[PDB]
Amino acid sequence: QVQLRESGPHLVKPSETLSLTCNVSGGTINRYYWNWIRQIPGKGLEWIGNIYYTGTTETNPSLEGRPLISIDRTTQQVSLTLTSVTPADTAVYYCARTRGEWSPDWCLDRWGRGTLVTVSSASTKGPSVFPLAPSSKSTSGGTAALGCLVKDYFPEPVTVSWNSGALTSGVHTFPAVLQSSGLYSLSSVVTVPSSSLGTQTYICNVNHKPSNTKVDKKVEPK
Amino acid sequence: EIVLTQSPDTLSLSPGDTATLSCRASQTITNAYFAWYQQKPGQAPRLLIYSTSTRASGIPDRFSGSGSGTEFTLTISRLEPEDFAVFYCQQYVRSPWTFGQGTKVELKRTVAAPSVFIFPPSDEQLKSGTASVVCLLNNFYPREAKVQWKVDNALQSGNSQESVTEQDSKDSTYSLSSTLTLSKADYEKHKVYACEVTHQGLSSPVTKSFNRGE
Amino acid sequence: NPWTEYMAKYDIEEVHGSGIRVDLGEDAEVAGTQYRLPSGKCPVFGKGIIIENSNTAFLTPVATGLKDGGFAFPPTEPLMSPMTLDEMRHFYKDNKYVKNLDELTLCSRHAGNMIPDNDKNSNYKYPAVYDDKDKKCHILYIAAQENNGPRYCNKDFCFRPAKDISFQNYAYLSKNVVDNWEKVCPRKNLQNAKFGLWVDGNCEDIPHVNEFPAIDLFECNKLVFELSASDQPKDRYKSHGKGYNWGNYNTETQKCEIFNVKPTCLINNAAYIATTALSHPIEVE
Repeated sequence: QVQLRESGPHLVKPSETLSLTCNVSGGTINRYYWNWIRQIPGKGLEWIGNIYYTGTTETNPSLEGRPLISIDRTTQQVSLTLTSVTPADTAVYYCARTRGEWSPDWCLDRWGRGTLVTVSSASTKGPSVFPLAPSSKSTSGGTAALGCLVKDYFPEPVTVSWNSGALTSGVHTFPAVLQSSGLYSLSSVVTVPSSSLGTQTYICNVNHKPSNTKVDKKVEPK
Repeated sequence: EIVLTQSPDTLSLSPGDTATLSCRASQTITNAYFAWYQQKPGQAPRLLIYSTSTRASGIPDRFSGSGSGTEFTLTISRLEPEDFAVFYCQQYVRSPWTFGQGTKVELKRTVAAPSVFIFPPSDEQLKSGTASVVCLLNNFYPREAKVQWKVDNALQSGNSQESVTEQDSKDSTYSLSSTLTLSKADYEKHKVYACEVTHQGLSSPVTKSFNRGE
Repeated sequence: NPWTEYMAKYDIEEVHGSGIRVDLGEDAEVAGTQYRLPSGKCPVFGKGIIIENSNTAFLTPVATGLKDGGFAFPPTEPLMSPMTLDEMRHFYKDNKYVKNLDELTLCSRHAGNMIPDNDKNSNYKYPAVYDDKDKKCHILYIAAQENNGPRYCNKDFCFRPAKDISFQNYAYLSKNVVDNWEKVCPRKNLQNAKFGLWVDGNCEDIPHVNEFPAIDLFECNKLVFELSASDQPKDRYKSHGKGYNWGNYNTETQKCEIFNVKPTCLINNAAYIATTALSHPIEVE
């Protein structure tokens, strides 16, 4: 079962070069065409370029010849080299594989998970997790609402889990907001039985890849 | 490049209904090189049909594609909750390969009023010179909602932001989070912090408020 | 039939007379052992060998001292392969006819003068591949074109012949490449033209064809090459040029009409390009 996975930076400065890698595992790279697909928030999906294991590549002229695609057969990793990057290049990049070699099978039936890449002159900043403590103003009878606020981080993305993945039911992790300060703020909440507040420990685990920061915060009633 | 235009942009259909999605092309497209995709939030697109009619591996026969020339349509026979997602069309006749802007297919369900919660700023954040108040709307439908902040009954403007989750995988509801941010200096000058919510699931607006440390 | 002279070069069973996809139309003995040998009389434009179980180009010199080498000639002193066009003509400066001969014929003859493994009187002549971007002549030590079967190539050399944009400037040459191939061998695809059969004083459509989808002229040539005559499965196997060596590519409908009967006339359809397995996958006239 062929698994495709992208790897690359989350923050790249404007006018720099964006280098991404697609590690193809579980299947051969032969007889298949390997693509780079990008969807910008605000637009749809966009095709960047192709590569066959022979070395042949085709790119999208809209990108103005900036993208360069290469393939390493020994390591079975497909690379994307995008030069003269611009904030407009900020998007989620996928590597997708065609159903087969011949033209009717050029539909993309294999996809990676996608990796977010932000292009900006802003610097990376770690998050500050604050507890959304339960209170009489957050407890509706027998149910209590709690959370933790991930504030003032840059760039995206951030992922939040509760009790190391043990607590999943009732959890809601909202999309981030770009504050006027240029940083991102995110909130994650969960509804729990109101009686367990004084006897159960709830910890939100905030993970921030761009800064390599993992922070665990114990939310306590107050 | 070949331009693909999809319609409608949005759909609210209950499970068991039939969804018809259309895709128009700027120039004729050979049947062998047209495909449809499904994308769920936080996930990459998944191939549904290729060659305009050939169903991808493991795709239920509820999905059926058709078309010729510049007209192509995708049909989902009997929608069920696992089908609701965003759908894209694609052409690979002439490079560059192009996609449609997509169609969002929402799951129509019964109206549910939001459960409103309000969280005061944490003592930890206050020590940093900032105070954030978070208002939570939980498990409501439809998505349309309105939150108004009132500090000492003064409607607030320009100092709050909100975001909405996707449709929940269990009850197909939405949740909204709104954060009001002030400097601790501004926060300490006032007493009453209230979150007012209006939604068609509520007979009248609901307001959850608290006094600063009281 | 007025097309007789014009369509002669498209009688691939006559001008070429051997396999195209795999060319092993002759046999020769080297040091008492009989080996198979490419014998096609026409250059195979765009043909190359893909090594699927190694990151090695098939024009890399064979290993000397295995998977790190290719199908090309071992290094030698004086060096014989790879040799540029300019190097070849100064290497044979004394000979009169080397001035006359073109790139491909000279490359084929240069490979034929290589004594195979010190056998002075062997019929064997190494095949050659000529690159027109680097103007280099590559003598192939390994004349084999395909070894790809589930027996021991499902999970690893394992290689296959194919047309690729990478092989765009290549020309596969056997020892028998004639010096007048420019006049009796197909090289270019015919624009606004379609192959047909001349019956009862009229040029009719090919009576029966296999229609395959093809996104461009290159893919149709690649399909025709794949289905073309081969001298290997996957004297009993020798095709002698018989095969699906011709295709009519409909650009508008994106169809590649492949047939196994030698065409004898042309039809003027602006939506069609006439291609053969020997033809260059891109060039047109």
